[PDB]
This record gives sequence, C-alpha cells and structure tokens, in this order.
Amino acid sequence: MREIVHIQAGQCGNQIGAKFWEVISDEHGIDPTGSYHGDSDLQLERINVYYNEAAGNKYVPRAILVDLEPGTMDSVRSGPFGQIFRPDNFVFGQSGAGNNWAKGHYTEGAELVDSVLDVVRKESESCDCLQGFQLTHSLGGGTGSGMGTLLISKIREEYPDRIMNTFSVVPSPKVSDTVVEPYNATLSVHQLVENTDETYCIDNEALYDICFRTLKLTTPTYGDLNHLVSATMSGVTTCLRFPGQLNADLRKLAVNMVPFPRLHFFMPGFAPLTSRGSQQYRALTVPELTQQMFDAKNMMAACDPRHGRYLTVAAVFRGRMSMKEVDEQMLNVQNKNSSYFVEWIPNNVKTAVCDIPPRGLKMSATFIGNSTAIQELFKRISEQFTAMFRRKAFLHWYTGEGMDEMEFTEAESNMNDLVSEYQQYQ
Amino acid sequence: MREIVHIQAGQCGNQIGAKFWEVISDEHGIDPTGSYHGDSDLQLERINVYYNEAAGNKYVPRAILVDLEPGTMDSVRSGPFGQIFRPDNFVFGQSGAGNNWAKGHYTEGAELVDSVLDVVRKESESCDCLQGFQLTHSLGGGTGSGMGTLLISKIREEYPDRIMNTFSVVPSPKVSDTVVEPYNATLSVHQLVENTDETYCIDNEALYDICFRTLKLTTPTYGDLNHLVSATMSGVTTCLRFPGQLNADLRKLAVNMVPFPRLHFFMPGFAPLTSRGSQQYRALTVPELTQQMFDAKNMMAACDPRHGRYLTVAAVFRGRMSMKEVDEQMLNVQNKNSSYFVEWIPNNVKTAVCDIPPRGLKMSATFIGNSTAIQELFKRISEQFTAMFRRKAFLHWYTGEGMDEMEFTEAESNMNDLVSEYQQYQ
Amino acid sequence: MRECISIHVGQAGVQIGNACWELYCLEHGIQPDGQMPDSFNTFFSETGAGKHVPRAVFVDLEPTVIDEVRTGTYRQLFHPEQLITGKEDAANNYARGHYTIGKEIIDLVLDRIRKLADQCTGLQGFLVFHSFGGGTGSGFTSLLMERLSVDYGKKSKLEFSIYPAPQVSTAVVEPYNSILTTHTTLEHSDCAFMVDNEAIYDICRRNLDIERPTYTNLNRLISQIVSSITASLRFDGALNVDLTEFQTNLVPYPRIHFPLATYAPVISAEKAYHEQLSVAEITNACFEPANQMVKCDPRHGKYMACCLLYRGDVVPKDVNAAIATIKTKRSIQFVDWCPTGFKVGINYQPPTVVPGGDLAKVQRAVCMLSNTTAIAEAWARLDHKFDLMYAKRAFVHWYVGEGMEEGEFSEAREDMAALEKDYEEVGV
Amino acid sequence: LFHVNKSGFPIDSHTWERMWMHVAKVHPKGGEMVGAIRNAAFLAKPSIPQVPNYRLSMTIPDWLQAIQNYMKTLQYNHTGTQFFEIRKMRPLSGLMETAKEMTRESLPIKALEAVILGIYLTNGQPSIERFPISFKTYFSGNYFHHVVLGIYCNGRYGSLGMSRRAELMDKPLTFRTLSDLIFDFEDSYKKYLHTVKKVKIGLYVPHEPHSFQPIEWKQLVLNVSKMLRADIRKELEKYARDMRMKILK
Ligand SMILES: Nc1nc2c(ncn2[C@@H]2O[C@H](COP(=O)(O)CP(=O)(O)OP(=O)(O)O)[C@@H](O)[C@H]2O)c(=O)[nH]1
Ligand SMILES: Nc1nc2c(ncn2[C@@H]2O[C@H](COP(=O)(O)CP(=O)(O)OP(=O)(O)O)[C@@H](O)[C@H]2O)c(=O)[nH]1
Ligand SMILES: Nc1nc2c(ncn2[C@@H]2O[C@H](COP(=O)(O)OP(=O)(O)OP(=O)(O)O)[C@@H](O)[C@H]2O)c(=O)[nH]1
Ligand SMILES: [Mg+2]
Ligand SMILES: [Mg+2]
Ligand SMILES: [Mg+2]
Repeated sequence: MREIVHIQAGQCGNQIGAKFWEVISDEHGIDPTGSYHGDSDLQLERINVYYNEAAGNKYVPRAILVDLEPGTMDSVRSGPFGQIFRPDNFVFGQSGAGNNWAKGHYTEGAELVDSVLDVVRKESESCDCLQGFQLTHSLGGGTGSGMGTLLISKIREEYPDRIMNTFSVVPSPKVSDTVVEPYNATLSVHQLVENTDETYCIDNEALYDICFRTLKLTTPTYGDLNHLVSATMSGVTTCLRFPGQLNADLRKLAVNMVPFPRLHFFMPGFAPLTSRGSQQYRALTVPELTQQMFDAKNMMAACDPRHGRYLTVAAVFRGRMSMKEVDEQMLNVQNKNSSYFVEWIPNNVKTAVCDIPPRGLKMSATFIGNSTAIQELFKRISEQFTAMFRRKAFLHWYTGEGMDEMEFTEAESNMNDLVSEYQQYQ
Repeated sequence: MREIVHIQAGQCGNQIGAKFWEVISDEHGIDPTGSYHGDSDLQLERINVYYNEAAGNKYVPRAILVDLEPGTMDSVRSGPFGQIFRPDNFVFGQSGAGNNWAKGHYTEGAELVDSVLDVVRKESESCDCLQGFQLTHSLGGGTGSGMGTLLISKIREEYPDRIMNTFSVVPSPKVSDTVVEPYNATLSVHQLVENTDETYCIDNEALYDICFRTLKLTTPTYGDLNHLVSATMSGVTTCLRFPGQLNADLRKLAVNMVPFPRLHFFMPGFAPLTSRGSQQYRALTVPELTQQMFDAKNMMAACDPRHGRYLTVAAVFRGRMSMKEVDEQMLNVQNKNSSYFVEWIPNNVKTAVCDIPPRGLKMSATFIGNSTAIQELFKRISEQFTAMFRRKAFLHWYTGEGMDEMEFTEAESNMNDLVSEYQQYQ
Repeated sequence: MRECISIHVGQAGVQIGNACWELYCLEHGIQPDGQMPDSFNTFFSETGAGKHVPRAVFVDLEPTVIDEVRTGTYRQLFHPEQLITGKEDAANNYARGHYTIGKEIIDLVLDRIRKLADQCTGLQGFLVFHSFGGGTGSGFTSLLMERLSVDYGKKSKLEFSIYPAPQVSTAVVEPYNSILTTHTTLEHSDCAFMVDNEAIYDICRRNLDIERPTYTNLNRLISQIVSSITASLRFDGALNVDLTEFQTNLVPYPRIHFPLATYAPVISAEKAYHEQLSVAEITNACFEPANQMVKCDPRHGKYMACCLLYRGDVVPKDVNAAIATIKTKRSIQFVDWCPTGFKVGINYQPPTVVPGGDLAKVQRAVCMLSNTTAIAEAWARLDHKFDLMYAKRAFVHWYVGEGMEEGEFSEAREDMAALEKDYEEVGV
Repeated sequence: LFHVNKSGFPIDSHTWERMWMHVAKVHPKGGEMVGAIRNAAFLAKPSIPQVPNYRLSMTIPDWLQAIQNYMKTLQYNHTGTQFFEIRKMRPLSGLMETAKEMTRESLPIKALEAVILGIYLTNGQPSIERFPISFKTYFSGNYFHHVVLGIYCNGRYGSLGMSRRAELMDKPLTFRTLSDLIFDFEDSYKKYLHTVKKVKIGLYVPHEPHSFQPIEWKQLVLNVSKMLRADIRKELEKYARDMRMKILK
C-alpha cells in the first residue's frame, strides 16, 4: 500500500531513471535479475512501494519507460539493472521528436500516448492504495519537454486526487547543447505549473560545479550527475519505505512546503559530499551536515540563495541520531541567518528522520528549499526567449506541425506572471 | 452419457478438428495408437463423452469427417493422431465444391448427404444419453458453407430436442483469399439462425492479431491459430468431463446466455496468453486472468467490444482456486464497466469452476460473451454483398446449379432482420 | 472494579504508549508475553491460563508505527485487533483527520471501545494520549472525543497532550492544528495535561546530564508521571486519591482545568550518592522554575490549587512540615480566595526503574500537579504565531480544499481569546 | 382529531359513513350541501395534474418552485380525514411505494405526506439535499405540531411544506444560515399569535430510494421558548456545520 508509479521520458529521464532504479535496488538488496538477497527484514515489508511481486519470488519495478527512439530502449535494456524491467512496459516510437515541441505534443506524441496511458492504467489498477506518480524528463527538448507535459495533463484528468512529482532537468545558461531550448522550456513550463504538486528543478551547471570543487573529479561525466540526482530521488521518499522516529510522507512535505498553491518550485540539496582524498579529515557529525546543507555551493540548481529568502525548508535526515541536536541546530541556523528567511512564517524548517542511512554512509540529510531566489532561472530563460522571439527565428519549424503564434505569447505572459508572484514576497 | 457427436466439414473444419482431437486426447492421456497411458482415474471417469471403447481396451473418437475433395482425408490420416479415427467414418466426394454454395447444397452435395446422415444415425444409436452435436466449418466457401447447413438442417429435422454447437469461422474483410465470400456467407447464415442453438463466431484477423501482439510470434502458421481455437473448444466442454465446485454443461450455458431465441451468436476468449519472453514477469493470479479475459485485444472475433454492451457473459475457470476471489472479481468488473453492460439484466456473468486445468498451466479461463457488438461483422458482410449483388457479379455460376435468384434477396432480408434485432437492445 | 481504558492516537500517542505499557508490565511483574511468572485489574484483564491482556486501544491512520509494535518485542501482549490502522495518514492536516480519512475508521474503533467497556464491572474513566501539532492527533482525537462524550456521558476523560514548544518545532502548520484542537480539548475533556519537548530536553540536559537526548527519554519521563497519577487505584497507602477526588480540589470553575505536571527527584545514577533526597528537599525542588515540564515561568503567576501525590517511604508529619515551609515562602505566591490549596496523597509503593533507562533507584518520590495561572503565557505565544500566518492566509487552501470551512479558524481564535480572558480574570 | 384511512382503497363503509358524519356535524349548515353532493347525478371530473420532470437547462430554485406549485395545485386537504396511512418508523422503501401510489391517485394531501412527496420528487437530484424540520408549539391553551422539509441546495437554505395558512409552508433558497430560516419561521408563527415551544431537526435523507434506512426526526431538539435566541443561533449553526460535513452519526 502507498505505492508510486514512476515514468521516464526523453533521454535524461531514461538515464536518470536507470540510475535511480540502480540505487533503489541497492537499497532493498535486489539483484540485477530481480531476485532478493537482502539481509534485514526491513527491506521487504515495504518493497511493494516500488516493486511488484511475480512467480518465483521475483520483484519487477513499477516503471514505465517511454521515448520516441528505440536506441534509448536498447541502451537501457543492454545496461546493468536493465533486464529487471517488464518487457511490456517499454513503449517506443519510430523516429525522435528531433528537438521540436510541436512534434512531441500534437503530431507524433499524440498517436502513441494512448498506448502509454493504457499501460499506466494497467499498472495502476494492480495496486490498492496508490499514493501518486513521479516523472523524470527535460524541459529543453521535444520528446521529454513536450510529450511528458501531455502525459501529466492526461494523468491528472484520470486521477484528480493523487499527487504528481516532476524532477525536471532545467536548461542551463552556459552549458547549452541545443539552440532552441528557450522555446521548448517556456512551452512546457507553461503547463508544468498547473498540473503538478512538487517540481524539483535541477540544473546541469550546479552539478558540474559540485563535482568540480566538492568532489575534485578529474573528468566528470553524466554518470556522476545522474548519481547525485538519483541520490536526491531516493532521499526524498525514504519515510514511505523505512521506519523512522518522525515520519514524513510526500503529502506531508506538500502541506508543509506549499504556502500558496502556485508556489511549489523547489530546489534540492544533499549532504555529506566530500572528496575521496579528504575522507579522513571530517568528523562526520550533525553540525557538519547542517552547515553543508545551507551552504551556497551545495544546491543542485544554478542559483545563489543570497538574493532571496527561504519561504520554507524541509530536511529529511537519515541515520541513528539524536533529536535535540537536529532541532537545536535547525534553530541556530535559522536565528543567525534571519535575513535569509521570511518574517511572516514563524517556523520555516520541517524536520523528518528515518532510522536507515544510505549504504556507504552512516548518516545523511536531504535538503528541499522553496526559496524565492529561483525566479532568476525563469528570468534568464524569459530573456533568452524574448531575444530569439524578436526575430521570430526558428519559428516555422514549430508552426509547420500544428502550432500557432499566439501560444508563445501566452506562455511568455504566464512566466512573467509566475516570476512576479515569486518576487512579490521579497 | 451426455455424449457429443463431432462433425467436420471443409478443409478448415477438418484441420481445426484434427487439432481439437489432438488436444483432447492429450488432455485425457490417450496415445495416438488409441491406447491409454494416463495416470489419474478422473480421465477414465468421463471418457465416454468423446470416445467409444473397443476390443483390446482402446478408445476410438466419436467423429465424422466429410469433404468433397479426397485430399483432406489423405492429409488427416497421414498427419499426427490421424489413425485413431476408424476408416468407415470417413466419407468423401469426387470433385470439390469449387467454392460454389449451390454446388455443395443442391447438385453434388445431395448425392453424398445420405452417407453422412447414415453414419451420424449409426453413431447416435451407439449411445444412451445424447446431449447434442457440434460441427466445425467455414461460412466462406461451398463445401463447408453449404453442405454444413444442409447437414444441420437435416439433423434438426431428425432430433428437435437436442442441441447443436457450430464453431463456425466467419470470413474477414481484410484477410480475404476468395472473391465470392459474401454470397456464401449470407446464404449460410440465412440457415444458421434457425437450425442451431449456439454459434461461436471466429475470425482469422483477430487470431493473427493475438499471435503477433500477445504471443509475439514471428511467422504464425495456421497451426497456431488452430491451436488457439482448439483450446477454446476444449474449454467450453470441460464441465462435462471433470468435476468442479460449480458445474455447467451445455444446456446450462444455453439457458443462461440466450435471453431471446434468435440471439445466440457468441465470440469467445481465452487466458492466460503469454509470450515466451514475458513468462517470468507475471504472477498468475485470478485478477490477472480476469483482466486478460475482458481486454478488448483478447477477443477472438474481429470486433470492438467498446462499441456495444454485453447482454450476458460466461467464464469457465479451470484450476484449484477460491470462490470468493472469483465472485468479487466478476462483481467489480461489472462495477467499473457499468456502461458496457445491459441495465435490464441485473447479473450478466454466469461463472463456473472446474478443478483440472490444462496440462501445461496452473490456471485458465475460457471467456464467452454475448455482446451487441457482434452485428458489426454482419454489416460489413452485407456491405460486400450489396457491392457485388447490385451488378450481379459472379451470379451466373449459382444460377447454373439450379438455384434461383430470389433466394439472395431473401437471405439479405434475413441479414437486415438479424442485425436490426441485435441493434434493438442498445 | 477500579478500571480505566487508555487510548493512544497518532505517532506521539503510540510511542508514549510503548513506554507506558513497558512501565506497567515492569510494575506488576507481567512478562512481555503476558504470562505472569490483584492490583493489575485496573489496566489488565485475565483471560484464563494466566494470560493478561491490556485495556488499550492503539489507533493511527498510517500503518508504520503500529506495524513496528506488531513486529516489535510486545507482539504477543496486545490483542491483535486492538491495534487499529488505516492506509494514509492525516498528513499534518486537521481536516484530513477529522472529516475525510477519519470517518472511514471511527466505527471500527468505537465498536472496540464498547467491547472493552463491556468487560469492565466498574469503569473509572479514559486516558487519551495525543499531540496537538499533528493532524491525526488533532482531528481524529476531536472526532473520537465527541463520539465518546455522546456515548459515555458520565465517565471522566483525562488528556495527556504534547503542546508545541516556543522555539523548537518540527512542523510548519502547528499553530493551525493546535488552535483547532483546543475546542475539543476544552469542551469535552476534564483535565488536559500539557507538555513541552523543550522543557523536558532542558530537564535532561541539566539534571540527568544527558547531552544528546532523544524521544525515548521524554516518553519515559511522561510515562513515569502517568504511573504516578494512577498509583492510588492500583496500590494502597495512608491517603488515597482516586480520579474524581483528584478532579475536585483542582478544578474550581468548570473551564479552569489545565494544570501542569511536575516530578522529582530526577537525577543521574551517580549523582544520587552525594545527595540526601529527604522529603523537604524534593518538596522544594518540585516548586523551582527549572523543573517544570512546560517552558513557562511560574514566578509570574499564582498557584490556585495544588496536589502533591507522594509515594515510597513517606509519613505525613514530614509532608506537613514541608508544606508549612513552602507556605511561608514569598516567591511561592498563592491566590487569596484559596486559604488551603494542598491536596496530599501517600502510597507505600516506591517508583520503579526500567532496566535500560538512565534514572536512579530512588526511595521516595512526589508528583506535583498545579492549577497555576502562568500557563496563559504558554498559550499566548502560540496565539502570536497564529496571528502571523492567518494574516496572509498561508497554507489555508489545503484546509479549505479538504472539506473544512474558513470561519472555523476565526472562531477558534476568538475562543482562545475568551479562554485567556477567563484565566486572567481569576487571581485578580 | 382527524382520522386515517387504513382499508387501502376503495374506502370502506365504516370510514365512509364516519367521514360523512364528521363533515355533517362540523359544517354549520350541514345536511343541505352534504346531501346535494351525495345525490348529485353528475359532477365535473377533476383533471389529473401531470408530474413535472427534471430538465437540465432550467435552474434549481425554479425546480423547487415548480414542485411547490404542483403541490399547491393538488388542493391541500382540509376534509379532516387522512387518505394514506404513514408510519414514522417504517423503512424508507415503503414510503417510496406510498409516495408513488399517492402520485398515481393524486388525492388531497396534508403536511406529513406533503413532505414525503417532496422527498420522493427531489430524490432524483444528488446536487439537491433535503431534511425534515418539526415544531411543537402552544396556542389557545392547546399544543399543536407542524412539519416541513428544508433544502440545502447551492449553499443556500430553503423550505417546502404544506399548511392551511399561506406563509408557513413555502420559502425560497435565499437564506445564508439555518438560524435565519428558523427565526423567520418563528416570526411568521408569532404573526398568528402562536407560541413555538420546541424545535426539532433531523438528518439529510439518503439518496437511494430502495433502502430500509428509517427517517430520523429527533437528532436535535431544543426548547426554543425558554432560551434567548443567541444561544439558539450558536447551537444551531454548530449543528448545521456538524450536518453538512456528515460528521453526525
Ligand atoms: N544529468 C544529465 N543531463 C543530461 C543527460 N542527457 C542530456 N542531458 C542534457 O539534456 C539536454 C537535452 O536533453 P534531451 O536530449 O534528452 C531532450 P529529449 O531527448 O527529451 O527530446 P529529443 O532530443 O527530441 O529526443 C542536453 O543539453 C544535455 O545537456 C544525462 O544523461 N544526464
Ligand atoms: N484458422 C484457420 N482458418 C482457415 C484455415 N483454412 C482456411 N481458413 C480459412 O477458410 C477459408 C476457406 O476455407 P475452406 O478452404 O475450407 C472452403 P471449403 O473447403 O469448405 O470449400 P471447397 O474449397 O470447395 O472444398 C480461407 O479463406 C481461409 O482464410 C485453417 O486451417 N485455419
Ligand atoms: N515527546 C514526544 N513527542 C513526539 C513523539 N513523537 C512525535 N512527537 C511530537 O509530535 C509532534 C507532531 O505530531 P505527530 O504525532 O508527529 O503527528 P500525528 O499525530 O502522528 O499526525 P500525522 O502527522 O497525520 O501523522 C511533533 O512536534 C513531535 O514533537 C515522541 O515520541 N515523544
Ligand atoms: Mg531523444
Ligand atoms: Mg475446399
Ligand atoms: Mg504520523
């Protein structure tokens, strides 16, 4: 009971989903074949949150992998922890969206979305008390940004009562591979606001910096960034799967973190992060984690919170630890940094604790921040959009597959509205 | 006691019947030489339903084979399990019907009808309690479409009090290997409505779709389709041969599922159908069987059940299973799909349970539905009929056999009558 | 004949119930499996073959903590059906607990309360444990308390709540939940016992010298207090004080029934060697401001009525001398219209110590209950918190969307204004 | 007191002659018009009012109005003889059968069977929700009782019912609070110099017709006369909140 359906779209969604499933399988001690070899009994009594049982004592993930290119499916099934996915759950098309929002939302995504909805429906009625969904995709693209928006739009109609989560990798200003990210980003984030509950924005530049300074990695690649993001994914939803001194499930973070209905764009963080060379020089105690979490160099979104107060904060600790240390430290960090908090919220921090730390570590902490400083991402993206929209450049590729000029202006007005609302409380 | 006579007409009927006898013999543990080499005593308990004992303690099927081309008998005797039939039950013509309905019903079909009635009569006095007859044939032909209807008409003249079970293969529009299907099809179903108690319509298109999509076969020959049809046929008559927690013979199904005398055309199903690759990703529980039964992609007739309601449904489970599971499953299935079921029948499911499953499984379930969506097929046939009959195409061949022209108009009238009657309750 | 049934709601209620029932099992000798190797009649019922079942009803809308009890070391003690669970918690939302998720489960628990009450020849009252901050322990306790008041109109209900602390908090919508729960805890209760986590943390930091405490220590201390309250029903002593005698002498007016507990002597196992622990010293320690289990200042308020439940090696003469010494102190300011405000009770049963706990084997103890007026400040701060959020209507869309209306917030706040006015009215 | 038909239909000889003796006694002129109507060879056939059918386009206040005009058209009974025997504790399904046969026959109606008719008519609308209200009142040295059917459509309180008087049996959906509605009823009652003593409110009726749930009438009861209206309003608003959240049980 309280099980979650997981959806993966695009290339980022598929790769990060593979990494996330590897991490969850390691947490519950599941083979790459699907069998079980966990030592403790606490790894089984909540296995049904993410996994379904099968004949022969095997566990199959409750995942749904989707794309418009069979290459991603081939890579996923070829890699490790690849054969545990149900073969039927893979859903693919003929040719990719080719970086086009209209192609993945009106022409090619629309024909294939029916099969995906059928598979989602079949997966959802195979469980009794569905907690909700969670989706992984990218905003700067056609297949992930566009079709995933349609998918959440339909799932929210067929399941109005549940909760949706989207860990969307956001375009970075500097790190940029494609040349039409602003259009797809704006068109998708028009809809992401109105059909989800918690959007955890991620940015590749921040993760690159984290691997550069905090971990000193020589040549970091997408494996490391996906590992950090998947660590955040596992950290967010531990209280549904393990016992803890003070549990906090997804709706509790939703109620604590969302003051007004439209202000649900969070950014995550994780501690402890340290280099392999400098393992021995840290004392590994709660004050270190508390200081590292609220550092400006640790958040996984390319933004410095110093230009914005925190509306609300959530901290999910993991490990056998005290409760006076946690609460007192969360008081000192809030008293001294009073300028970086909002005055009309008396208590800004929601602490939860789970009794089971990660595998390698022995105590960890996942940070979730609903700061008002995240407006700057949308600011720069809107500036780029306006610059490329003055020329009306690259626009015939969109209008030539069933899209109109007015929708661009509608999305831009919506983002001006959203940034205004976030700025309103600073 | 409660024995059944089995008759096979046409190449299609002969091949499906050969596969059916192979399946039945395997289920009862009969060697292809006719000897018995089974293990349990339940196999012998009701072996007389389909077999006659003979000297030397062998068993001979109670089957009659008919065609107008001696090649089919040659293939049947050469093929596997062909020796069990006694030679005197084979009867053949000189020259095949040439896909001519009037030839297989008036001209050369009459000169051979006497032998088939004679052997059927001789078999019907080799018993004490005869439940009914069952015949396999194809409506798209001359040897199965015409001779078959002639035979059932004669038998229904002889035994008005018994039942008949025609497992007719109907002609599909897309998968067509003949030019004059609508004429023969309409001329046969003119007579099938009156002289038959249960007709199970089967379509080659739906069978091919089942092999491609579900079983994931690469090159499905006719053997696989005949195997699926044989599995359905064996499922229908299981409660006559084995004990269960809730038995249901043929007459019980007839009274349960025929609300009005002329509405007796059904489309069957079967579960579990699983590909070789997806063997291990399933649990094999009663909810899975019930979900696979009612799937629109699991029907054996090329019609959409979503385009109409269900007057009445039956489901003959097979295996050691609880009754609460079955009752709750076929209750909630009606609860969720109230739009797809008729309001003026409070209960639409006649559930039965047997104890002995098929040899290679733990659980199975044969679904038989009586929906108003079947008439779709007939309309398509009628369209093709009125496409060719308007210009009197290919019609001189039928008049050259002594057939008159008004019979085509009468049969088309009966087609509109039956389609309207099915349309009425919707 | 003298029986009470205890109800534990929410995570805090269930987790304190763990410590309470461990303490009672140690008190009466019952093993974790229920087999003893007639004072037990108050809390336990014999069921033939020497198996004692508790008179408890564990409730929660989430099967995560009750599952730990079910698979814990006390799996063979509680009746399997007494432990009642749901599917989805109240999610720190009052309306999810009181209206939406609570209405699908209330009948299954009221039936079992009826079944338990039928087994009692003479029922004294209830013992509800919950927390104000939560959504389960506010909405569900409100629902259950209304239903019990309608059903059992005569029995007295004693709450033991965990009031939110001034500084330390673990939730963002605690003021809303507390202000909503106050209506039920004021209308239907008989004696609400408020507790803070910061006060007990400070107590363990100063006296017990435990620098890194956790919830287990807090729950053990609260359980010790609850065992001290219901000692007169179970054991015997010179001056016995049952629940109705207890309620009189403490409640002067029908609405002024919010006392605050205390305990002494709490010390480490090593510090007891140097300390005399005579009656006068523990009596004086009970009245200091550093031993109150609510983060409040008793010096800025007057004690209206007081009750000192002793236990262990005590005789009434030392108690009388101690009370005489207390009454002449100037800092201990009593109210004029209560010329005597000391109810005394004595038992011969000294306190018990759990094997895994950090407390000394004392020889005599006292539980000090006080209906002082200082607790108004402990409420006042929380009202300030409410005033900061409700101005912006922050977090209100969850409450209104779950089913509740908007006027309930305003009327709960005005009721708290009335309650504080009443507490300020007396003692003038 | 008015007597009740219990012989099903047609009306038996005893109840027939009893009703005619009653009407002969009370009518001051008496035998003249009584005998004239008895021995009238031909009399005008009354028309059959047609049961209105719900339509989606037209609005719900007009729906309540329409049921009210049909009830008005049904010629409220003042013959002093009930024609359809009703039991309070009887299961609901029996009352649905009584309501549908009553609509089939379309005879005169009193307050209790009027509110039963209202329940029967409004049973088809989940958006509409309805419940009973009762008053026990004092006047001229005798106690009397009255019953009406309140409605809580579209977040607004309204009232339907029947009476020999005009304004005691029909109100629109124009009340923010239940207290305003009941105090309006109290003021209309005072207008006839009749003193209300006790007021009783039941529960929302289930929307399933073929059920055995009985109708509750005494879940809330107050002595309105003794207590000042402020406490009455407060208790009543608490009770209305307890009802619309379905908490009460
Ligand atoms: N942390 C990671 N970031 C990635 C990864 N792959 C891409 N990214 C970023 O995603 C950005 C574009 O993402 P995608 O190619 O997946 C857009 P999508 O595939 O959904 O649409 P199509 O290109 O039409 O197929 C790219 O600029 C990269 O900077 C990854 O594997 N891990
Ligand atoms: N599932 C199967 N369908 C078949 C099979 N054989 C035929 N069919 C279909 O039957 C249809 C015609 O069947 P037949 O050849 O038996 C017509 P019939 O022999 O009765 O007349 P004559 O050829 O004049 O003897 C043909 O269109 C095929 O699509 C079969 O073996 N299995
Ligand atoms: N003293 C003490 N307090 C506790 C304990 N467990 C939880 N709390 C307090 O309970 C408060 C919140 O109430 P919860 O019990 O967590 O919420 P709930 O009643 O379970 O309702 P839900 O949120 O729906 O689960 C926190 O502020 C904690 O300080 C405990 O074991 N001991
Ligand atoms: Mg791609
Ligand atoms: Mg042929
Ligand atoms: Mg909880």
